[PDB]
Amino acid sequence: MQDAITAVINSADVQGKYLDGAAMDKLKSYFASGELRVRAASVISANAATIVKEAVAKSLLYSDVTRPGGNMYTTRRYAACIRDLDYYLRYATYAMLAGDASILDERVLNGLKETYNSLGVPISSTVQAIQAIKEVTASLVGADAGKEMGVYLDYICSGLS
Amino acid sequence: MQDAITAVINSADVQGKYLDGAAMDKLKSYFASGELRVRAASVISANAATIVKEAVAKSLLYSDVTRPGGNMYTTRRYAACIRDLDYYLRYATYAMLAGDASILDERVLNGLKETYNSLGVPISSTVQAIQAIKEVTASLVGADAGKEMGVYLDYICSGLS
Amino acid sequence: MQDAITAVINSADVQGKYLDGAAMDKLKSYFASGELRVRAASVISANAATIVKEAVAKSLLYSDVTRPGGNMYTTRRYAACIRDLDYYLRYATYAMLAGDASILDERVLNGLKETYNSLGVPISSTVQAIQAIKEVTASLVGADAGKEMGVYLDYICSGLS
Amino acid sequence: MQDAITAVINSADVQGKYLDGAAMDKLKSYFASGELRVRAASVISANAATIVKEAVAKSLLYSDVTRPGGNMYTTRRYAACIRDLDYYLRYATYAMLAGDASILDERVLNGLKETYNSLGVPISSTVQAIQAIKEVTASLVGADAGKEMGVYLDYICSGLS
Amino acid sequence: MQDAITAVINSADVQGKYLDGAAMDKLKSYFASGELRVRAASVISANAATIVKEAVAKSLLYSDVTRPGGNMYTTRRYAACIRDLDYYLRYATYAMLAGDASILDERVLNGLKETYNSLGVPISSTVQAIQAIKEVTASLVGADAGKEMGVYLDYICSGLS
Amino acid sequence: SIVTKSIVNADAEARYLSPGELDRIKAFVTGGAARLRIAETLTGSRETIVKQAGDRLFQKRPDIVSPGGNAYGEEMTATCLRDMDYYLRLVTYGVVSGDVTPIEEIGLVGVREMYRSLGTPIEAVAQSVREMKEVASGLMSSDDAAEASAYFDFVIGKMS
Amino acid sequence: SIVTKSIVNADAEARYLSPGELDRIKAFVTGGAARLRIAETLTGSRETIVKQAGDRLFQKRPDIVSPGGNAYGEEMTATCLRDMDYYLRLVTYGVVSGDVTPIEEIGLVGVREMYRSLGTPIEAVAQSVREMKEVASGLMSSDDAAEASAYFDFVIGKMS
Amino acid sequence: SIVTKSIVNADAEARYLSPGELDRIKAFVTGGAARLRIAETLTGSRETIVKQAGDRLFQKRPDIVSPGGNAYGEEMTATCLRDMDYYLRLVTYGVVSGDVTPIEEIGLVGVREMYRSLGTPIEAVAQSVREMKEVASGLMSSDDAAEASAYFDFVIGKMS
Amino acid sequence: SIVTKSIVNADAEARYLSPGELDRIKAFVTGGAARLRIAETLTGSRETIVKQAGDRLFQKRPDIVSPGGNAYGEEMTATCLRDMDYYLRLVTYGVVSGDVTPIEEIGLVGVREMYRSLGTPIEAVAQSVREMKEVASGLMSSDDAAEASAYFDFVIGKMS
Amino acid sequence: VTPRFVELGQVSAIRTEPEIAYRSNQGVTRQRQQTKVFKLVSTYDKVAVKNAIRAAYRQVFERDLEPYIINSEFTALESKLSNNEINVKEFIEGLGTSELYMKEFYAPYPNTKVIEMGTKHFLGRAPLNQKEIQQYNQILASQGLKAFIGAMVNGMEYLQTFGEDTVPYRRFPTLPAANFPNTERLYNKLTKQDKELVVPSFTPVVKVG
Ligand SMILES: *[C@@H](C)[C@H]1/C(=C/c2[nH]c(/C=C3N=C(/C=C4\NC(=O)C(CC)=C4C)C(C)=C\3CCC(=O)O)c(CCC(=O)O)c2C)NC(=O)[C@@H]1C
Ligand SMILES: *[C@@H](C)[C@H]1/C(=C/c2[nH]c(/C=C3N=C(/C=C4\NC(=O)C(CC)=C4C)C(C)=C\3CCC(=O)O)c(CCC(=O)O)c2C)NC(=O)[C@@H]1C
Ligand SMILES: *[C@@H](C)[C@H]1/C(=C/c2[nH]c(/C=C3N=C(/C=C4\NC(=O)C(CC)=C4C)C(C)=C\3CCC(=O)O)c(CCC(=O)O)c2C)NC(=O)[C@@H]1C
Ligand SMILES: *[C@@H](C)[C@H]1/C(=C/c2[nH]c(/C=C3N=C(/C=C4\NC(=O)C(CC)=C4C)C(C)=C\3CCC(=O)O)c(CCC(=O)O)c2C)NC(=O)[C@@H]1C
Ligand SMILES: *[C@H](C)[C@H]1/C(=C/c2[nH]c(/C=C3N=C(/C=C4\NC(=O)C(CC)=C4C)C(C)=C\3CCC(=O)O)c(CCC(=O)O)c2C)NC(=O)[C@@H]1C
Ligand SMILES: *[C@H](C)[C@H]1/C(=C/c2[nH]c(/C=C3N=C(/C=C4\NC(=O)C(CC)=C4C)C(C)=C\3CCC(=O)O)c(CCC(=O)O)c2C)NC(=O)[C@@H]1C
Ligand SMILES: *[C@H](C)[C@H]1/C(=C/c2[nH]c(/C=C3N=C(/C=C4\NC(=O)C(CC)=C4C)C(C)=C\3CCC(=O)O)c(CCC(=O)O)c2C)NC(=O)[C@@H]1C
Ligand SMILES: *[C@H](C)[C@H]1/C(=C/c2[nH]c(/C=C3N=C(/C=C4\NC(=O)C(CC)=C4C)C(C)=C\3CCC(=O)O)c(CCC(=O)O)c2C)NC(=O)[C@@H]1C
Ligand SMILES: *[C@H](C)[C@H]1/C(=C/c2[nH]c(/C=C3N=C(/C=C4\NC(=O)C(CC)=C4C)C(C)=C\3CCC(=O)O)c(CCC(=O)O)c2C)NC(=O)[C@@H]1C
Repeated sequence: MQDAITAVINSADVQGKYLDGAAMDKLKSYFASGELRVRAASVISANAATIVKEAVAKSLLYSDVTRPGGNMYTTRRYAACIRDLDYYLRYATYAMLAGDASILDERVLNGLKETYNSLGVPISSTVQAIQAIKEVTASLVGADAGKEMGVYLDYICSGLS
Repeated sequence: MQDAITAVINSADVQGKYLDGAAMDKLKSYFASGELRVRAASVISANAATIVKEAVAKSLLYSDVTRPGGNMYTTRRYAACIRDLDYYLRYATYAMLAGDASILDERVLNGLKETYNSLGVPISSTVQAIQAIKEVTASLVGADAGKEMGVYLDYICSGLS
Repeated sequence: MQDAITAVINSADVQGKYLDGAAMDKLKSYFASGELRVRAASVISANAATIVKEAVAKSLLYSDVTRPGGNMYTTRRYAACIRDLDYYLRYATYAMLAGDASILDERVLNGLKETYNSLGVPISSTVQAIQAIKEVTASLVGADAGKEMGVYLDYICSGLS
Repeated sequence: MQDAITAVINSADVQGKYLDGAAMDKLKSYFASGELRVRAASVISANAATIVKEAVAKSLLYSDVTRPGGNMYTTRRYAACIRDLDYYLRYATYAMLAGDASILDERVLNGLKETYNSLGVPISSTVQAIQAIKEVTASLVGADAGKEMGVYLDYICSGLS
Repeated sequence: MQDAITAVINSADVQGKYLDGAAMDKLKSYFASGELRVRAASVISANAATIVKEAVAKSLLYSDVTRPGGNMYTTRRYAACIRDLDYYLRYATYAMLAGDASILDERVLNGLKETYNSLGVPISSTVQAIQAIKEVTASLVGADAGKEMGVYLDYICSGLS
Repeated sequence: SIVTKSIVNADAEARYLSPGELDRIKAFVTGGAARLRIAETLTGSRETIVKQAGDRLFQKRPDIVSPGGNAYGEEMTATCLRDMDYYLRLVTYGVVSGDVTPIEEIGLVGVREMYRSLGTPIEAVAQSVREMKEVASGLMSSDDAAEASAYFDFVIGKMS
Repeated sequence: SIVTKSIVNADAEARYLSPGELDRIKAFVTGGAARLRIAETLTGSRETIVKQAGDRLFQKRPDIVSPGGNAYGEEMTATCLRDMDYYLRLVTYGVVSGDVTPIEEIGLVGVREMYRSLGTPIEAVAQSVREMKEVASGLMSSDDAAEASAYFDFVIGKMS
Repeated sequence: SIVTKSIVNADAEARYLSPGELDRIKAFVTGGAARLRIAETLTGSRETIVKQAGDRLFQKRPDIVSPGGNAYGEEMTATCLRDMDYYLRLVTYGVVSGDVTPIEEIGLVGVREMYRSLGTPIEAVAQSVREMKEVASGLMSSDDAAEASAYFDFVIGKMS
Repeated sequence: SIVTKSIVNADAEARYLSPGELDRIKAFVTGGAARLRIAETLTGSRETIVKQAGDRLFQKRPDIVSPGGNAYGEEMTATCLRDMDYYLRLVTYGVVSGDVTPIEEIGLVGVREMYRSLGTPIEAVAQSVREMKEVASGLMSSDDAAEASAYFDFVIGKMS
Repeated sequence: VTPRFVELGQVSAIRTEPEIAYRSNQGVTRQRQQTKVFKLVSTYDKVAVKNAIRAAYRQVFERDLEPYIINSEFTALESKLSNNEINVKEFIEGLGTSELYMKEFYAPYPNTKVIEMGTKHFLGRAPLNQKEIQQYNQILASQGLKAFIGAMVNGMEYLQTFGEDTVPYRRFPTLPAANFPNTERLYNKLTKQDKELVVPSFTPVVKVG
């Protein structure tokens, strides 16, 4: 896992080259975005417990998934579902702080797709749930920070896609 | 794992409904099985090492398998095969008490064929030994309870082979 | 594992007979070769650290692996290469002293191919390094004594090939 | 296989939408690159035999592979490598002209790994020959055409690695 | 842990002096006694189980200890006592081989006395059993070896007493 | 199911079924007729039992339906009664199995996460299932009501 | 084998074989003529050695041949003779290899489990091995007798 | 980078970053401008800095470049300066990242083993890094000189 | 000692020493005479060996005795010669014990940290150990020199 | 003319984006360094104790045990650990010999898979060789589950690697052979990801007898 700064450093190290103008411009872009990312992180850790509530309420409540026979019935399944949403929210916030999708490749999306397939859980409904949490987080974190959160959430969906 | 009672409970839970007569009669059947299966389990646990003893004595014993070159050769491999027979007897009586063979698939047949192939264990000799323990247990517990013991042991053989 | 003495023992024990004249002669042949094997092993152990030096120098140094971004860049990775070459030399010495190429299969080649493939280690580059090991040791322990080390390093290469 | 022009089409059609501004801009970018792509493809086709000859001269010739016993020995095998390098160059040209490296993993990389493993082909030696071809073509087609050709050849090598 | 050689080395090193004539003489004495120590250790390892058998039978069986109300009552306590005696004999043999009683010091005595005090184990009965083991093992190893073996067993008794 | 964790406990110790567990299975199989009777009596009387339990729950603690409550919506009351039905089915399954395996393994593990996510107080549903126990004992035979109230006590205490 | 044992010990510490280990292998290979002669002698008198050992064992431990004993008929005495032959062969293998790892790997690890599954008194098996040791010592030189008796005593100790 | 360390600590603790971690990242971002200025100053004088560092190192340790030494030939001295360029590039990476993590990860783990394998005196490499630090500080502000000398001293200490 | 190592290995598996271990112990006690002869040879000429090795190392490494070096001054050089005597004594202990455990326990654990605290070039210590090695090998038999070479090389490698 | 050392350190070719992505993560994953090791240095800081307990839950069970419990059933163990009456090793062993652990990683798997999961959770890597698998098999068959985790945790390897105060964590062993790839396969798949055996049994190179 590497953030934007460490990603740039590793990319420069791959060619054995110093930080050229692109290196400094990307670094300054990340430094400018750091203020927004930190404030959005504070705001999202503010409501990480509550945000997933309306994220699932408008996504996976009173539907075929929650009822018996659905893959979200039974307290273990609902608890694992809310915990999965919490994991996605926390790790996407981690990526937003780091400003890189590297963490999601190995710590979230690595083995998640076939894990869900073996579990039999509906991947498409998870996709819509992550979209719903996308709008929910965009509502609280703002537009630009909302877009930064949404790009990572869409990356999670695409990996789970 | 799961028994016949839990099997019916899961089947009624998938529909998210109460137990009906169509499950009522099948629970009556298992309850009527009852003392027969539990007599059988007690008697099987009685001389637990015995059935393994004469079963190995009549099928694999005094044969090329126990001779040099055969996979039953050497004291370590002898103990390993005997321990495998104890596994098979214990899990078969487990299934008989529970009334479902899923525990075997959940505990016995999972990877047993592949692990034996990696170890180069003769599958045919093991299946014959399990048939031996089947007939020994049938002679030791009676016809009916011997019949459930035989069906579970034959399921073990079919999954293994 | 296995060696020449254990090789003869297993050959006699697979069919269960004692040691006949042929096994006796094979054991005497191994004992005759034991002097050369012990001398070569002692010489290689004395110069084991030195050999990998010029082996890497004439086969891996100043090449694409060593440049930045190469798999042998990142000095931790250089030390990993030195350690792996030392392991190869030590286990080849083990096989030479034992006289059987069985230790390599169950202690070196076991998962090494998949290890390097998962790690992205250049297999042909490692093969060339082991070949350089063979040439260097052949010029250090003599031709006849170096023949066995060449045989076992070649076994390692073929398993890794 | 997929190219830069149909890549946008599939990307837009997976969600079922039409071609928006982003897709239009991607198509215009590919059409702008088409000039250099066509020129590079024509120049490479004109000089394919000489390119593969020069790549073989500076990467494979006068080495262990070409010596007797080596995989380059047995002139049928040398012609097989000439044919393989011609295939790699031609399919890299196909991918460069297409703008997407999907033909590489669909008509070249599909099954190549176990092919070379079964044939005992030096994978790293072939990779080195591919970088030699990349360097030769980059010094003949220019900087940007060489850029794209090196990108696709390195994709082929990474598939090999 | 320390043996005669290490004991002499440490005794010389604490004063920071080289091995003098007395240390040389002690090392020579230990080397001379090494043959007898090895023979006694081999004999004891050949009949350790029988030694414990006979010592327990002559010193503990059919006494107030083995009867109900004694410490050795119940199969669990009997097995614990037998294991204790076996470990006593084995560690005494280790000390006899090493020529020093330190291994008894930090592998048999530290915590043993107050452990027996906490569990109420009779120290006097244990001492009598160890004396029985002493004479039984003397009867096997001859007077010369039995002197050293009983010296170490009496050291164990004195520490435990 | 008594037999399911009996066998699980035996397997965890790598031993056959002990005489005590065997005898417990003996008594369970011999007395399963009463358990099936209780299953039928709970299945048949579902509507009245849930109705009276919910009404007494509402009358004891109006805050569940008071302004700002999690059940102020007319639909929220029906959702709560659906929860009542779910727990009643769980109790029926447990009394059928002779053991509390299905209650915990259908509607108990992680219920606190359930209610923190949905905001429903745990004590409120505990009181609701207490009312269920009370009305069931009212409608049930005394000896049968003993075991039914025992399982209701289990669910209320463990979920409390 | 001594080479295998030393190699395993060195590999455990992740180091090349020490000079003492190399000296041990060199001495073993140099002296291998005596070990090969010992194995040849043991294999040569195998029939008489096993016959005398079993005969002396049977009057030494009549229970194994007594009614109710494990080996009552001539058929079971055949199994006793076969087991004693296996152990003599294992002793010869250890003698030639110079180390007890072949013996332990072939017929010592889990031997108690085998003789428990067969009902055989392991103590009497140890006694039979001891009788074979005595009869072998009667058919060898003092130093050769001691060299064979080392592995015989190892087998006896592990058995008992 | 402090960002990656904070993320790793949070993930290992399975929590969002605490307020203090957020302030630490905030101050890191604020000082990123000065850190980038320092990195640009170091990068702009790479060739010069390596020239004086190598010249002063060879003045202090003439044996390494003398005949028979590790760095005798012109190619060997070029390889010395290549290693020196590598280490200064790593120092620039660390200054950009604000922590010595990239320096340790790419060029400080197992460096002792590498230079022992190559026969290069590790103390001489540390002296070369010290010359690097001195010459770089000679052309930087005092505060920036100290900020870069922190990473330079970290590399020197790890080499020593 | 090899006896201590064998006892530790046996206690690790909770088994009596195998016949191979007893044979190795017997060989070690037989060779104890040669071990003691080598130890006496090393101890008799300890002062001359230490003095010659110190002079040779000073000739190779004048910096340590150069101004500003660790060993500058008569007392500092005397302390270094005392350290050389200490390591020669440790080598003698390893020779008599037949292994390297006493050397590792006394003067090879934490030696790097200790000398880094003292500001001593560890490479200079390794070179001094080497010089002591050649000095001892010159005045001692070929086989004795080879046997002591193992301990000297172990000390040198631990230094380096 | 460019300086010679620049050319020596200069990388050949252009090093396009695909090679950058491939070679940025080339060898062992950065998770070997991008992880935290929990040591209960002092018992006076209750927050640190709770963090260590949660880490132990996440390690042994691979997850936080929120959606898998009725209540906190390890409360007594947590109190004893926070009271400095037991070590972190004792807490880990108690978590191993708990009904929750048996329900999770013992009930739904064969004893070979049980050995795999136990070695992956407490020891931190995959089983070394066939002898270890055999030994754990006899332990499981003769004494059940509790003796298995007891033998693993109280072994010399656990004390030398994790000790009495360090929570177990995923390891990256070099030796023995195939231990590293087996451990990588064990830890590269999520909990309940799939059911086949990553290391069913080491195929013997030599068939003794
Ligand atoms: C002069 C008499 C003729 C001539 C020969 C020539 N050959 C090469 C180079 C190579 N020749 C071979 C041939 C073989 N390799 C094989 O494995 C087999 C038998 C199975 C054959 C026949 C190869 C592979 C090479 C190149 C690789 C290598 O040399 O190892 C050269 C040099 C070419 C160059 O540019 O280096 C020459 C001169 N050439 C003529 O014009 C004459 C007819
Ligand atoms: C007779 C057909 C079987 C038989 C029995 C047998 N036992 C012994 C000796 C002992 N048995 C015990 C066992 C216990 N003592 C206890 O207090 C309890 C706790 C519940 C048990 C289980 C003991 C301790 C002894 C030793 C003497 C003593 O009690 O202190 C013998 C004689 C052994 C001897 O050498 O004297 C015999 C014969 N043996 C068989 O072969 C039959 C199967
Ligand atoms: C009324 C006095 C009580 C109450 C009820 C209540 N429940 C919900 C919502 C839900 N309850 C569940 C319950 C379960 N799911 C299961 O799988 C199981 C059995 C295994 C149970 C018991 C679920 C899934 C939901 C959501 C969807 C649904 O309604 O079925 C609400 C709504 C609260 C909200 O904000 O959504 C209410 C009011 N609440 C209380 O306070 C009382 C204890
Ligand atoms: C003079 C400054 C010192 C010196 C240097 C020296 N180094 C080599 C050879 C190599 N140096 C390296 C170094 C690295 N590899 C990495 O990945 C990194 C971290 C980013 C570093 C610093 C390597 C890999 C080599 C060998 C491979 C190669 O050179 O490409 C030499 C030449 C060795 C030879 O035998 O050719 C020299 C001279 N040597 C000294 O004595 C000075 C202290
Ligand atoms: C919720 C949006 C959907 C849903 C969830 C659900 N998940 C599980 C089970 C698991 N979920 C995971 C996923 C992860 N665990 C991790 O540590 C991480 C790393 C970032 C992830 C992504 C795993 C591993 C499991 C299996 C183990 C477990 O029990 O948690 C379940 C239960 C599955 C079961 O059979 O019990 C459920 C219900 N279900 C839906 O229908 C939603 C769309
Ligand atoms: C006996 C019927 C046949 C036979 C068997 C044999 N098995 C082994 C080794 C193992 N057997 C198992 C099996 C299991 N482990 C489990 O957990 C389960 C379910 C609970 C099963 C079925 C395993 C894992 C091993 C390897 C580890 C061990 O020894 O415990 C051997 C020895 C293999 C070897 O040499 O390594 C043998 C010989 N042999 C026969 O001849 C019979 C036909
Ligand atoms: C037998 C000669 C006497 C006897 C034995 C006895 N011991 C125990 C319990 C323990 N004994 C020990 C001993 C040791 N631990 C060590 O590390 C060493 C060195 C190897 C020794 C000697 C320990 C630790 C225990 C407790 C733990 C355990 O038992 O495993 C008992 C059990 C007492 C009880 O009530 O449980 C007994 C009976 N008893 C006699 O009467 C003999 C004189
Ligand atoms: C004779 C003095 C003792 C005795 C012997 C006895 N053994 C058996 C049966 C078997 N014994 C073995 C032995 C071995 N298997 C191995 O792999 C090894 C070498 C590594 C040995 C020594 C075996 C294999 C069998 C089974 C038969 C077969 O060949 O497959 C019996 C028969 C028991 C029965 O009831 O059938 C007997 C009698 N019994 C005693 O009482 C003496 C102490
Ligand atoms: C060096 C010339 C080539 C090369 C090798 C390389 N390997 C690793 C890492 C590991 N190597 C192994 C191999 C083994 N472990 C064993 O037990 C055995 C038997 C003795 C073998 C062969 C393992 C397990 C690893 C991973 C664990 C570890 O690194 O300690 C690396 C470094 C990987 C990293 O991330 O640091 C390297 C560089 N790579 C090349 O490019 C050369 C051709």
